[PDB]
Amino acid sequence: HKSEVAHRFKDLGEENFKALVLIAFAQYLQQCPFEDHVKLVNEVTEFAKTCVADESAENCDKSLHTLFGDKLCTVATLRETYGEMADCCAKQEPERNECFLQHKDDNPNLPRLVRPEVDVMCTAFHDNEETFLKKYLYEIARRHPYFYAPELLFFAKRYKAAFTECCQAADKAACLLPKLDELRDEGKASSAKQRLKCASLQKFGERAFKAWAVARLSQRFPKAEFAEVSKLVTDLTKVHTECCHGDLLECADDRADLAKYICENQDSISSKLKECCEKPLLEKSHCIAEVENDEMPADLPSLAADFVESKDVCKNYAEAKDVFLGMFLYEYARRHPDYSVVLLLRLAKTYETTLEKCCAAADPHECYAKVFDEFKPLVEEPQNLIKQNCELFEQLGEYKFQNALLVRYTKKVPQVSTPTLVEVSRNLGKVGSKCCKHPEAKRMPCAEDYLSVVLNQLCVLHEKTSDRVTKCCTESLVNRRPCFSALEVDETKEFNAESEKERQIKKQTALVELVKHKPKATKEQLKAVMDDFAAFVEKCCKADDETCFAEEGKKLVAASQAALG
Amino acid sequence: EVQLQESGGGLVQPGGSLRLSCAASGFRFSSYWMYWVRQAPGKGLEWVSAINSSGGYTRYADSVKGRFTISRDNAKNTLYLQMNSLRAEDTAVYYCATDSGDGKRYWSGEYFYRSRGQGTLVTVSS
Repeated sequence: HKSEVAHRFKDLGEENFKALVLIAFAQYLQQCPFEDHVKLVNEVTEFAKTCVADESAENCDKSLHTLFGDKLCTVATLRETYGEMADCCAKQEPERNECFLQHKDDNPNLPRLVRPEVDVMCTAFHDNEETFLKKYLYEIARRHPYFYAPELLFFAKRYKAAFTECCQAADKAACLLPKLDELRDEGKASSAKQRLKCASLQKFGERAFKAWAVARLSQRFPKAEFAEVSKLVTDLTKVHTECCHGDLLECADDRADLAKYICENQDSISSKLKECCEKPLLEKSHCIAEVENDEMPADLPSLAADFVESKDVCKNYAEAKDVFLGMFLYEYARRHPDYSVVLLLRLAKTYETTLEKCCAAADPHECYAKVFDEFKPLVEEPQNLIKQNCELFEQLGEYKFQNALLVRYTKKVPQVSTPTLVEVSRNLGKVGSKCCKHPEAKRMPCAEDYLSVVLNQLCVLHEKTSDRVTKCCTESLVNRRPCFSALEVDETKEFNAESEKERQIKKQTALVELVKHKPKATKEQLKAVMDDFAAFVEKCCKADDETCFAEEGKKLVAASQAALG
Repeated sequence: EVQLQESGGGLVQPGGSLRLSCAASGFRFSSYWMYWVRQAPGKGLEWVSAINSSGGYTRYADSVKGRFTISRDNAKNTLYLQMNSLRAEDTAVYYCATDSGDGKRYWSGEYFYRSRGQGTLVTVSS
C-alpha cells in the first residue's frame, strides 16, 4: 500500500529486514567492503523507520525497486569499481532494474573462504555476535549473488544456532564442525536444485516444467480439485520463471502472493497447512514448499473408466489436449505417492503416445483398450532396483556397500577421475542409508530425491570434461536415471608404486586405483587383495615401528602383482 | 447427489443487465470451484467464467471480460453471475456447473465439469 517499504519492514521485523537488505546489496555490489554495506543498510533501515512512523513522509510512497536502485546509484565508487553498472543510473525504471540485473557477476573471483580455528571463531562470536554473523552473511552472499536471500538468511540463523550451542562445550570442534559441514552441504545442494530447475525450464520449456509440477503438487495435495491444482501449477511456474530471471523483489512478491493464496484456501488443498499458514511471512512460503503429502481421499474411482473405457477419450484428448493429459497425470499422481515423479511422467508420456497412435486409428477404443499394462514394466523397473540394492545395503552396511558400488561404477565407466569416483560412490551409499530406512512405500520418492542431487553433482562436474555420460546428462530429467542405469562395462593406466573416514577415503582411493590399471580381474580376486590389505594395515599400525608399512607394502604389492598377472 | 438450479434469466435490451443466481445442494459447495457455461441457439457449449472454492479468484472468457461478474456466497450456497453491458450475442442458455466428483466428465472448453443445472434462458434483442 502506501509506504510499502513500511509494509515490508512491519511484516519482516527490523532484524530480518536488515539482514535481507545487507544480502541484497552484498549480491549486487559484490566488490564493496563490509563497513560500507553496513552503512548502506543503516541508511535504508533508518529511512524505513521514518515511513513506519509516518507513511506520508518524503519518498515513503516510492516502490522498493525505485528506492533500491536510487540507493545503489548514490555509491561513490560505482563507475570506478563496477564500470558500466554506472550507465544503468542514467535509465528510468523499470529498464534501470533490468540493466542492474545484467551486471551481477556469478563468479566474483575473490579469495576462497578459510575456515579459522574453532577457538578463534568462538571468540570472534562472543566478542561481537552481530558483527560476526553479518560478516559471514556478507561474505557468503557476495559469492552467491543468485541465492534467494530469504533462504540464505535461514541458513544464517542455523549458523547462529550452531555457535550459540557448540561453542559453550568441552570440544567446540566435536559439536561445531559436523554442523558447519552439514550446513555448507545443504546450502550447496539448495543452490544446485535451484540452478537445475532453471536450466530445465529454459532448456525444455514451460510445458515440461508444468507437467513436472502437476505431478508433484498432486501427490502433495491429493484432496485438491484438478482446477485448483492447475491454478497452483500456473502460479508456481510464474514464480519460478520470475526467480530464475534473478530479481529478488519480484521473486519474493510472487512467493508471498502464492503463499498467501494457498493459506486463504487451505481447506481445499491440504489439512497439513495449518501451522505453515500461521508462520511469519518469510517462513511461510518456505514452510508450505516443504510440507508433507496429505492423505489421499478414500475410495477414489478407477483411472481407467475416465481414460481407458469412457467414450469421448479422443474427443477430449483432441479438444482439451494438455488439460486432458494434465488431468491424467493429476489423477494418477494423487493416487500414487509411492511413486517418484519421473515415473509418473514416464507413465503420462506413455499414455499420451498411446493416444496419438490410437486416436489416429480406425477403432481407437480397441487399440488403447489395454494401455494400463504398458505401465506395469515401467513401474516394476525402479521398484526392483530399490529392492535389490536395499537388500545388498542391508546385508553389507554403508562402508562396504560404497565399495561394492565403487567397483561397479569403475567397471562401467573407468575413464572418470577416481576422486570423482570415490565421492560419487560414497554419496550413493549414503543415499542407500537414507532411503532403505524408510517403509518400502516411501523409498522410491526418497531415492528420486537423493539420486537427483548426486546425479546432478556428477553432471555439473562434467563441465570441465568422458563422452558416454554426456548423453545421460543431456537427456530429459525423466530419462536421465534410466539412461544411467543402462550403462555396461567400457571393456576397451601403468603401475606407479607410488583417521576414521579420511583413512577410509584413502582405502577407497586405493580400491579404485586397483580396479584402474587392472579392470579385468574378477570379484574373487578383488576380495583377496581387499582382505590382504585389511590384514597389512592392521598388522603395521599394530607394530611398534613405519618400517613395517614399508616392508609389508612391497610384499603386499608383490604378492598381489603375482596374483594378477 | 449434486444438485444445481439456475434462475434470474429473461429478456433485456442491448446494453441492459441481468443477475443469474444458482442454488446448490448435494455436495459441499464451499469447497469446490464453480463455473458458468452457456450455449447459444444452434451453437456449442462455451465456457463463460470460473470461481475458486473461497471466492476472490475469478476467471472470465475473453468475450465477457469487463462485462460479467461471477461471485459466490458460501453462506447461502448461491452462485451469482452479474451480467452488465449485455449484447445480442449474449443470448443463450446459461448453465452453472461444478466438478463435484465420482461421475462422468464433460468439457466446457476451459474446464471439465461433472454436473450442471437445467439452465436459464437469456434473450437480448430489439
